[PDB]
Amino acid sequence: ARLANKPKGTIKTIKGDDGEVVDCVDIYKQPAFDHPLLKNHTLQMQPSNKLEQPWHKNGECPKGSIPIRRQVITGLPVVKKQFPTNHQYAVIAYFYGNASLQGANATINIWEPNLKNPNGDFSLTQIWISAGSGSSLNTIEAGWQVYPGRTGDSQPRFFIYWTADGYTSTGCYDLTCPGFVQTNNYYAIGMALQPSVYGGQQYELNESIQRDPATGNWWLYLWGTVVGYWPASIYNSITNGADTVEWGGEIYDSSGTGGFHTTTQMGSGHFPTEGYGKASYVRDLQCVDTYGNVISPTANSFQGIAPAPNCYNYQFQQGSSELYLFYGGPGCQAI
Ligand SMILES: *[C@@H]1O[C@H](CO)[C@@H](O[C@@H]2O[C@H](CO)[C@@H](O)[C@H](O)[C@H]2NC(C)=O)[C@H](O)[C@H]1NC(C)=O
Ligand SMILES: *[C@@H]1O[C@H](CO[C@@H]2O[C@@H](C)[C@@H](O)[C@@H](O)[C@@H]2O)[C@@H](O)[C@H](O)[C@H]1NC(C)=O
Repeated sequence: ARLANKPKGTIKTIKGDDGEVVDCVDIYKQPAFDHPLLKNHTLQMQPSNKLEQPWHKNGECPKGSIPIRRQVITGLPVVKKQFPTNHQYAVIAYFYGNASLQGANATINIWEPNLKNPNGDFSLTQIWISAGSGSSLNTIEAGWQVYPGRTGDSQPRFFIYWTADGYTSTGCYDLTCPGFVQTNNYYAIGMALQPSVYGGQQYELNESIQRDPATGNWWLYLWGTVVGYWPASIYNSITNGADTVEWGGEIYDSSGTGGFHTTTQMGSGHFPTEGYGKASYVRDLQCVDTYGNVISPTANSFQGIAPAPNCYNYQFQQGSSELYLFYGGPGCQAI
């Protein structure tokens, strides 16, 4: 494992005790401003405990800068992002009739699923917010991922993603390409999250994505705090709202069994029927309509996507104040 070079505009570099490196980059020289479509530079400074990270022990970024995690170059290939082959899913999808949804929430249970082939596999849980299809598919993505080939280790790490052309030539993870504009001075994207304990303490990643009606910029909130936004100018299909929201798990099987014969885990590595504390969940399954109303779709309003149900699957758990989606599994033992 090697560290990438400092990005331009770095005013200070902070080294964490565990080997993490953070570059405090001038908020006006952050990668987003190198995007050809973001020549309209006007930085929307603001929309019209859980975010504190351990690296703060060794320093803070000065005012006017943002913390950017230093990329780790492992020498291993990072596979192309794919909409819900060696990818497997346990996902639910809410399909609106037109691209007018103004936001969506996801409160995702955090785990450290085990990978059978850690140098090539990944396991994630996220939200997908999208509009359009094929070459005009636009996405807004946030969740946690275990991907040693990309991140350098096996911890679940917060990530963002986007594309404006169905992953053909636009988009990337976190701030590794120009796109997402970060406004938050203390929260670095790409850092580890605390995993839940089987039969014990549960940890959650609350994320809320909201389109600003005045600018069209899509703001990201983590546990109610602003992180930054996906500018409307990098998109086409989703500039006025989204037509689809999906939630759930995904694995990538580098062993080539199509995700049908690997014990790489999704969620907690336990099937949904094990329930709270044992199987991973997604709650706050909510979206926002054009009038600003929060929609909480019922279980029968979603389409399920679970192509290897003997390995990874999902189950709704109803009867509580809100719908829970339990998802994931241990995978299927190799034959
Ligand atoms: C669920 O989504 C709603 C709608 O976006 C969120 O509510 C908004 O929260 C922002 C601040 O984060 C306020 O400016 C808006 O006025 C709120 N709107 C409404 C209708 O309440 C809500 O915070 C999200 N909840 C969770 C748990 O993520
Ligand atoms: C835009 O779409 C709105 C929502 O669509 C309806 O509800 C979703 C959940 C799907 O089941 C979809 O098939 C339904 O049609 C409509 O309420 C609204 O009228 C639409 N707006 C216009 C101008 O057509």
